[PDB]
Amino acid sequence: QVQLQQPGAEFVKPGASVRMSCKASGYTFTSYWIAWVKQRPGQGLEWIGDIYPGSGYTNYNGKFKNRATLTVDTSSNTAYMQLSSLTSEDSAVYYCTRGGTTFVAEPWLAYWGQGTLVAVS
Amino acid sequence: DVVMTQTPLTLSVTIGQPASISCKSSQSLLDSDGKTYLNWLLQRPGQSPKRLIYLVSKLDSGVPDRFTGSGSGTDFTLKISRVEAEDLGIYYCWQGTHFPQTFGGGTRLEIK
Amino acid sequence: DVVMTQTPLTLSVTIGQPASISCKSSQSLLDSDGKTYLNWLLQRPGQSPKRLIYLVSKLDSGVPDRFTGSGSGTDFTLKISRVEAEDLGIYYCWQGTHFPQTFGGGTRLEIK
Amino acid sequence: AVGIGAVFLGFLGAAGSTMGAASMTLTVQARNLLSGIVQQLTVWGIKQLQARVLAVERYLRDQQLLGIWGCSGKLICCTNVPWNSSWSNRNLSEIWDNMTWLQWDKEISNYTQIIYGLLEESQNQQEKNEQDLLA
Amino acid sequence: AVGIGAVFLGFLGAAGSTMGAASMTLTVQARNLLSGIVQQLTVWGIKQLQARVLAVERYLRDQQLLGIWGCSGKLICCTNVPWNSSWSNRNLSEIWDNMTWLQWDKEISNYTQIIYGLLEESQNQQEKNEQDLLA
Amino acid sequence: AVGIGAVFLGFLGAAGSTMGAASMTLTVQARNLLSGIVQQLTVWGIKQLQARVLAVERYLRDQQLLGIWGCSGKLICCTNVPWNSSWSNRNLSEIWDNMTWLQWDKEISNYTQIIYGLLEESQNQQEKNEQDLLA
Amino acid sequence: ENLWVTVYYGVPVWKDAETTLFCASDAHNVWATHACVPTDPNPQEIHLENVTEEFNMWKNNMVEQMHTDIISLWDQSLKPCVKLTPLCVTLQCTNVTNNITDDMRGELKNCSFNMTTELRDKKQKVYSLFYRLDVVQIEYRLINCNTSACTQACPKVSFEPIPIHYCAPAGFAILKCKDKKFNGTGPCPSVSTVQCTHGIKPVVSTQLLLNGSLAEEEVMIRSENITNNAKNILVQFNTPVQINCTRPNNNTRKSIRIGPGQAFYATGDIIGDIRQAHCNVSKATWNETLGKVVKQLRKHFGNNTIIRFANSSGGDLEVTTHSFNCGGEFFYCNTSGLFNSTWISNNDSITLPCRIKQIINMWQRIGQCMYAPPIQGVIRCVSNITGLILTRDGGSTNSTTETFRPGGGDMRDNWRSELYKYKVVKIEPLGVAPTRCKRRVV
Amino acid sequence: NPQEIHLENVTEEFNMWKNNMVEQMHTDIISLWDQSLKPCVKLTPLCV
Ligand SMILES: *[C@@H]1O[C@H](CO)[C@@H](O[C@@H]2O[C@H](CO)[C@@H](O[C@@H]3O[C@H](CO)[C@@H](O)[C@H](O[C@H]4O[C@H](CO)[C@@H](O)[C@H](O)[C@@H]4O)[C@@H]3O)[C@H](O)[C@H]2NC(C)=O)[C@H](O)[C@H]1NC(C)=O
Ligand SMILES: *[C@@H]1O[C@H](CO)[C@@H](O[C@@H]2O[C@H](CO)[C@@H](O[C@@H]3O[C@H](CO)[C@@H](O)[C@H](O)[C@@H]3O)[C@H](O)[C@H]2NC(C)=O)[C@H](O)[C@H]1NC(C)=O
Ligand SMILES: *[C@@H]1O[C@H](CO)[C@@H](O[C@@H]2O[C@H](CO)[C@@H](O[C@@H]3O[C@H](CO)[C@@H](O)[C@H](O)[C@@H]3O)[C@H](O)[C@H]2NC(C)=O)[C@H](O)[C@H]1NC(C)=O
Ligand SMILES: *[C@@H]1O[C@H](CO)[C@@H](O[C@@H]2O[C@H](CO)[C@@H](O[C@@H]3O[C@H](CO)[C@@H](O)[C@H](O)[C@@H]3O)[C@H](O)[C@H]2NC(C)=O)[C@H](O)[C@H]1NC(C)=O
Ligand SMILES: *[C@@H]1O[C@H](CO)[C@@H](O[C@@H]2O[C@H](CO)[C@@H](O[C@@H]3O[C@H](CO)[C@@H](O)[C@H](O)[C@@H]3O)[C@H](O)[C@H]2NC(C)=O)[C@H](O)[C@H]1NC(C)=O
Ligand SMILES: *[C@@H]1O[C@H](CO)[C@@H](O[C@@H]2O[C@H](CO)[C@@H](O[C@@H]3O[C@H](CO)[C@@H](O)[C@H](O)[C@@H]3O)[C@H](O)[C@H]2NC(C)=O)[C@H](O)[C@H]1NC(C)=O
Ligand SMILES: *[C@@H]1O[C@H](CO)[C@@H](O[C@@H]2O[C@H](CO)[C@@H](O)[C@H](O)[C@H]2NC(C)=O)[C@H](O)[C@H]1NC(C)=O
Ligand SMILES: *[C@@H]1O[C@H](CO)[C@@H](O[C@@H]2O[C@H](CO)[C@@H](O)[C@H](O)[C@H]2NC(C)=O)[C@H](O)[C@H]1NC(C)=O
Ligand SMILES: *[C@@H]1O[C@H](CO)[C@@H](O[C@@H]2O[C@H](CO)[C@@H](O)[C@H](O)[C@H]2NC(C)=O)[C@H](O)[C@H]1NC(C)=O
Ligand SMILES: *[C@@H]1O[C@H](CO)[C@@H](O)[C@H](O)[C@H]1NC(C)=O
Ligand SMILES: *[C@@H]1O[C@H](CO)[C@@H](O)[C@H](O)[C@H]1NC(C)=O
Ligand SMILES: *[C@@H]1O[C@H](CO)[C@@H](O)[C@H](O)[C@H]1NC(C)=O
Ligand SMILES: *[C@@H]1O[C@H](CO)[C@@H](O)[C@H](O)[C@H]1NC(C)=O
Ligand SMILES: *[C@@H]1O[C@H](CO)[C@@H](O)[C@H](O)[C@H]1NC(C)=O
Ligand SMILES: *[C@@H]1O[C@H](CO)[C@@H](O)[C@H](O)[C@H]1NC(C)=O
Ligand SMILES: *[C@@H]1O[C@H](CO)[C@@H](O)[C@H](O)[C@H]1NC(C)=O
Ligand SMILES: *[C@@H]1O[C@H](CO)[C@@H](O)[C@H](O)[C@H]1NC(C)=O
Ligand SMILES: *[C@@H]1O[C@H](CO)[C@@H](O)[C@H](O)[C@H]1NC(C)=O
Ligand SMILES: *[C@@H]1O[C@H](CO)[C@@H](O)[C@H](O)[C@H]1NC(C)=O
Ligand SMILES: *[C@@H]1O[C@H](CO)[C@@H](O)[C@H](O)[C@H]1NC(C)=O
Ligand SMILES: *[C@@H]1O[C@H](CO)[C@@H](O)[C@H](O)[C@H]1NC(C)=O
Ligand SMILES: *[C@@H]1O[C@H](CO)[C@@H](O)[C@H](O)[C@H]1NC(C)=O
Ligand SMILES: *[C@@H]1O[C@H](CO)[C@@H](O)[C@H](O)[C@H]1NC(C)=O
Ligand SMILES: *[C@@H]1O[C@H](CO)[C@@H](O)[C@H](O)[C@H]1NC(C)=O
Ligand SMILES: *[C@@H]1O[C@H](CO)[C@@H](O)[C@H](O)[C@H]1NC(C)=O
Repeated sequence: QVQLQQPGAEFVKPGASVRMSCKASGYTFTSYWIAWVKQRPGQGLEWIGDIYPGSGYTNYNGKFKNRATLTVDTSSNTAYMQLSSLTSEDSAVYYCTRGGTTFVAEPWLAYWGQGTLVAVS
Repeated sequence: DVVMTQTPLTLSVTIGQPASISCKSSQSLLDSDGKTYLNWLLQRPGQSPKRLIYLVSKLDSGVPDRFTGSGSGTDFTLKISRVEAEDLGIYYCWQGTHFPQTFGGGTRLEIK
Repeated sequence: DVVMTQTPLTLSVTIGQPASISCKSSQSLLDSDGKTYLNWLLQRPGQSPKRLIYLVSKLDSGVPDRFTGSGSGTDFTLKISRVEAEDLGIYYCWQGTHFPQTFGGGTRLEIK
Repeated sequence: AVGIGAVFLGFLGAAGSTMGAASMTLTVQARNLLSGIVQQLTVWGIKQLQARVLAVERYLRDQQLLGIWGCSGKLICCTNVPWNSSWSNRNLSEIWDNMTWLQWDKEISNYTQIIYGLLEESQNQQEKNEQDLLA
Repeated sequence: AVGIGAVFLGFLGAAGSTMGAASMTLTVQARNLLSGIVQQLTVWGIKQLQARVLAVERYLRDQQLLGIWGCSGKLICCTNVPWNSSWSNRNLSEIWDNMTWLQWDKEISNYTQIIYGLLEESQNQQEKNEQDLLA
Repeated sequence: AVGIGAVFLGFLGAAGSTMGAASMTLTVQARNLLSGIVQQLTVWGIKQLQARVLAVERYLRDQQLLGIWGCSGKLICCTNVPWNSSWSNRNLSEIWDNMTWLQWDKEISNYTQIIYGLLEESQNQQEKNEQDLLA
Repeated sequence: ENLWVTVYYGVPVWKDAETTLFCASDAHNVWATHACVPTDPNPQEIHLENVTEEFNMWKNNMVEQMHTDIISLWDQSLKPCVKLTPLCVTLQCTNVTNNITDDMRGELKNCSFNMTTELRDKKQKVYSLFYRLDVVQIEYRLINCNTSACTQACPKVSFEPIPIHYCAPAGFAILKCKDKKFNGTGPCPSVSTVQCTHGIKPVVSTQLLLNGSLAEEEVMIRSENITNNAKNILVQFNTPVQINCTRPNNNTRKSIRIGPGQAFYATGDIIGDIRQAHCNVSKATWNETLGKVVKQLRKHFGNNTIIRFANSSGGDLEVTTHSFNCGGEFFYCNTSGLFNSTWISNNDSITLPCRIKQIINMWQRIGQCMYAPPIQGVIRCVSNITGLILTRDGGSTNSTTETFRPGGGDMRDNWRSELYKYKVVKIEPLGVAPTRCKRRVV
Repeated sequence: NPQEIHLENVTEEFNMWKNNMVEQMHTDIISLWDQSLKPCVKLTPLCV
């Protein structure tokens, strides 16, 4: 089964950093795109970013002015994300969703995980 | 960019009635290849997001008979014949042709 | 490549008769400069090869009156009015415009 | 639809894709032939000079070579030269969209000098006709 | 009338003139990128090699860069790519004949990679269209 | 007829033939400016680097020089610039098919910079006219 | 209709070519010397799918390139400090008997000599303590005296290993396999390319690899022709085995001036007890590690064969014993205790009596040498055992009850365990493709 | 012929005490000093 394991919840402090992991299992990690999604309970879904688990090419949303650094590991089949140093109002849950292939790209948002609760306090 | 707005902010429905929800795109989403990759996903209240329609003409696995996706170009719609507890939720229309891959504004289905 | 074939494999002639020999080219040999560099050489039986006609319209030194080279394009011919001991031999038509500079197939003149 | 067969497949990334899909990735390949050593004793002093000169010289040989063929300044350029069909009796669909480029070059590596032996002759000819038309 | 805004204003001489008047002085600038060390132990031996290689490498990077864009071989060349008007909401007369070039590059230096990020895509796209017409 | 005045006359082989017959031998000349040292301590270490860099630098100077003139990418190219007839009052037949090229360059070596002093001006002027038509 | 040719530039093509690489170090020393260009901390590795590539271990020029490269660094770092020409004077030596353990009786030799002082017209009497493996009876002279005299390790320029990154020049690429079952040579269906290799520690050893890069999943036996006993067998573990090494002596350093602005550092007077240097490795971990090695090794040989282990086959001290350079002081150690076992089908440490030789002969180039000054106080070591370099014994009859012994010792094999994945390839951008093309004639 | 050319309608910034030319010359001449001292007699035996 295609599953994207995520940590349960992380409690961080202002001025600190986080290591937002996203495990890949039950498929080939070197082809499918990986993207992150925000699910603020009081707001609609927002596009955070996208990391290509192959060439390492990174793309970032316009509103973010490259505030995050995205890293992946092809050996352990994992993906990582930096914030970097977010603040209080950005305390919500992020979902690491699997995209499609760089050729077809139609199956985007095929599978999701459970997310992780980021509550900086 | 191309915004995704949906007319129904609140949709009051009783069990056993047909529900209507629609979405709009500022610019036509017809891709050069000749397909519309729009996705209609019903985000459950607290559970992981789940897609319901992809390639709006086509439908996803575990087909529910009530859901019938339709629409092209600027107008997108999804008709449900009967309402169930699962139907009660938030629907998002997601474009899949332009950058960024913006989601829908969100239409809420609640009983009042 | 352009092959050089000759109809007469064996040519029986007695002393004092007119001999006829011809050659063919698969493709026309007319060079851009406006000349045909075909050579008609009569290889003696055991001696060094000797040319008889070059630039078939033109003739070589030590002109023999009997030999009269003629022909252009695809057809090449050499008419001999009288037969002498020197005439008995093998003639080769050598193309001189394309690569390789192929020789003729060889026509044998013998008395039977 | 952000995922299109394009540059972000990575440097040398198209080497695993079909020949047809690799055409759009030819720009990410020319960029990584000079840079990489921009930022800077015998050991590592002469070596840096030897490596830099070799990289510069290698790129020049191709730029010169494209110059003689008349294709310089066009990443994808072609001439009016026909080729001996005996080299590869295959259809366009049978070459571009069904096999990778890596094994392709191996088969026709024998005639690399021969096929090069026709490009420059025609380019010089093409100049000669232009001279005739010019005059 | 021997005094015309031209080459004899000097190498880098147009840097004080308006952008429009500096266009005719673009030939005196490309000539002074290679020469100057034509005429000719560790000190000054490796230094000469390091300086010469760097000068050759620097010029080549631009020649290669113009090669990918398809503008190589033309000192003043332009493609069909449009640009986001938000970068500079100014008129032609408000850019060329009323301000120097030196401070112009400072304002637009932010989008140098972005504007470059559109040139090569169009050039490859142009080649693909030529390939379609070619076929 | 395999013997045609062509490349197989040898590198520098056209130096003994007339100028007209030497035009077809201009491709064997550009090939022998870079190669020859492809295959490979102070003595012969620095010398190899000095020789390689000089060969690369010399070739680039001509490539850049042709680039400014706008003839780059074409082995035989000519602009629209006229020339002062006083330099050589000779006919075309009196130049190409009756005299060798070696002694030719000696006579007109005096005006090499002057004749170069007109090529780049026209090329930039050509670009400016294209800019006017462009706009 | 008849197809024509088209010129393609930059299309991905690989040709097997090898050239000179470049060094890069992370943010004085002997390896980096703050000379190699720093490497940015974004090693962009890219996975190439739908591709296979061939790797030729033991033929890679990277191994040869690194072997010659570091030797040049060794010679470069030794030039700028004092030579030890005037230390070959006659040594009137004596035994050490002040609080000496029976195991090291007669190892250290208290010595006195008339070595010169800074002034050219004056002499001085200086006494120093030398190990038995640094002097030879004629009463005594240094071991290296009849051979070329060597310099003294510049005291400040430590030889502590530092990871070094190798990057190829522009126009070349480095490919690394990723399959966890990779043998010494063969296709890998997980080919990837990276401009710079990961950190490679040039740390030295002869028998047990120290601070190496462990395998991915299982113990790997990477070897070329295996039926041939003449070539070494390289083994890489999967879980590190901790190794402890320490020098118990509380040594002190004495500085003696030899000439104008040239000083030599001697040993002694020692303080405290006299105890032999020893290393420690857990018994339970080693037995498990060896058991795993034989399990994988048994897949390449008979299952019923009785695998045995034994110490080296003797020879010169350089190759017969384990060597390392912990703390700047060299140790030659006898590892007979790590191979005394037999395996049939179906307490917390080991005491390894080590040895110290102060005069060092480096790579078997015999014309060179160096001196390592002593270091005050005790020295402690903590390293990881990552593999072994075994050798196959000959004379086996019917290939039954086969045994291996540690050996080899060539420095090339140590790096081969780190450079087996990486190979250098060349880019051939030019190419020709056939299609229906008509050039626009002017 | 040190052709000096005057650029008008321009201003430029100069950072004295940060110029690398000062550093370049300081290290350059020291290399010349060491280079010139190598090829002649050492004075080792004068410390008597
Ligand atoms: C395998 O890797 C491990 C991991 O690092 C490595 O252990 C390291 O050993 C060195 C050497 O002892 C340690 O650094 C030393 O620490 C002591 C005690 O603090 C210091 O006194 C030492 O200083 C001396 O050396 C300096 C130069 O390095 C001199 O400048 C100084 O004046 C002293 O003479 C030295 O800093 C290091 O802490 C450990 N690392 C860890 C993580 O424990 C081991 O040595 C490696 N194996 C081999 C065979 O090298
Ligand atoms: C590596 O090889 C595999 C072989 O299976 C490739 O899988 C195929 O990939 C294509 C596109 O990446 C998939 O989509 C196909 O696209 C073509 C052209 O648009 C279309 O005509 C087909 O109908 C199909 O949609 C295809 O489904 C997939 N599976 C196959 C071919 O069986 C993979 O793409 C290759 N990857 C690389 C990087 O080369
Ligand atoms: C430096 O800046 C001064 C600013 O005053 C410039 O002075 C102006 O220079 C121009 C030409 O050099 C003078 O002539 C003008 O030319 C334009 C275009 O041909 C024409 O339309 C005008 O009617 C005028 O004739 C001008 O009188 C003069 N004074 C001004 C502008 O007040 C000077 O040219 C600049 N020099 C350089 C090298 O940039
Ligand atoms: C070296 O100089 C001699 C000078 O005699 C040259 O001899 C001449 O060479 C030409 C061709 O090589 C011979 O053929 C002539 O060709 C022209 C042009 O096609 C044609 O119009 C003439 O009718 C003639 O056929 C020519 O007979 C010969 N003799 C002369 C000119 O007196 C020789 O060619 C030169 N070689 C080189 C390599 O420069
Ligand atoms: C020798 O082998 C031992 C294992 O027996 C190695 O210990 C391991 O060291 C790594 C770091 O080099 C540890 O990973 C680190 O974990 C921390 C969190 O504790 C994290 O912040 C770091 O980013 C890194 O991931 C690893 O946990 C540790 N394992 C154990 C069991 O201790 C040791 O590093 C090896 N030493 C050498 C020189 O090879
Ligand atoms: C490396 O160390 C090992 C032991 O750690 C050394 O082997 C030891 O050699 C001595 C000398 O022969 C053995 O002592 C004698 O053994 C004989 C055997 O019959 C006995 O009859 C004598 O009474 C005496 O005890 C000692 O047993 C042996 N150690 C073991 C465990 O067997 C080896 O010599 C060392 N090699 C080097 C090069 O340092
Ligand atoms: C290495 O292991 C040996 C063996 O256990 C240790 O030797 C012990 O030394 C202490 C003194 O420090 C004695 O009291 C013990 O009796 C010794 N053990 C045995 C079995 O005799 C040695 O200390 C260890 N060294 C290190 C650095 O770990
Ligand atoms: C090796 O030496 C170390 C230090 O002298 C011993 O102590 C261990 O030290 C590490 C830290 O490097 C700790 O994580 C361990 O918990 C320590 N172990 C104990 C028992 O205290 C270590 O025991 C020695 N191991 C061997 C096999 O000799
Ligand atoms: C390897 O171990 C063997 C143990 O059997 C050693 O053999 C002994 O070696 C000593 C001297 O080294 C001799 O005095 C004994 O007579 C030997 N006994 C036997 C039974 O062989 C051998 O020396 C060791 N060799 C090395 C290189 O460690
Ligand atoms: C066929 O091959 C020959 C050489 O074997 C070559 O001369 C000829 O030009 C080729 N045909 C074409 C059309 O190129
Ligand atoms: C190419 O050449 C090699 C050796 O030169 C030969 O083995 C192979 O058969 C040739 N292939 C073709 C298609 O001519
Ligand atoms: C406007 O800017 C965006 C990025 O901010 C870019 O994607 C777009 O191409 C620009 N518009 C034009 C016409 O280039
Ligand atoms: C350009 O970038 C700099 C710093 O990156 C910033 O201070 C400046 O405001 C930017 N200018 C524009 C026009 O975006
Ligand atoms: C004639 O020579 C003069 C210089 O002596 C030059 O200025 C002029 O341009 C030349 N004529 C032509 C037509 O080039
Ligand atoms: C060319 O210049 C030289 C010296 O500069 C002179 O002797 C010769 O007469 C000049 N020739 C012409 C044709 O001007
Ligand atoms: C010194 O030690 C050696 C070691 O074997 C011994 O032979 C010698 O007799 C000893 N001499 C003295 C004076 O203790
Ligand atoms: C050192 O000099 C003293 C004084 O003459 C002498 O007694 C002694 O034997 C000398 N030692 C050596 C090793 O030459
Ligand atoms: C130096 O002396 C040692 C002492 O035995 C000997 O082994 C070695 O061969 C000698 N070397 C030379 C070069 O004489
Ligand atoms: C690796 O190479 C060896 C030696 O040629 C061979 O026996 C083996 O089958 C290859 N593959 C593996 C997985 O070991
Ligand atoms: C070595 O390899 C050859 C072939 O590569 C093989 O025939 C032989 O059995 C192997 N072993 C020995 C000892 O030669
Ligand atoms: C070595 O011998 C000298 C001379 O007797 C003495 O002063 C010194 O203390 C001795 N050193 C040791 C470690 O015994
Ligand atoms: C090591 O393993 C072997 C395998 O059976 C066993 O015989 C031996 O007793 C073990 N030794 C220790 C110390 O555990
Ligand atoms: C040894 O046993 C294993 C299973 O335990 C088996 O896979 C292997 O083939 C056996 N070895 C031989 C040589 O048959
Ligand atoms: C191996 O260890 C046993 C344990 O007592 C010992 O009897 C035997 O002598 C040892 N053999 C070797 C070669 O070390
Ligand atoms: C060695 O002995 C000296 C004597 O005072 C002492 O100061 C020093 O701490 C000792 N070193 C160690 C490592 O115990």
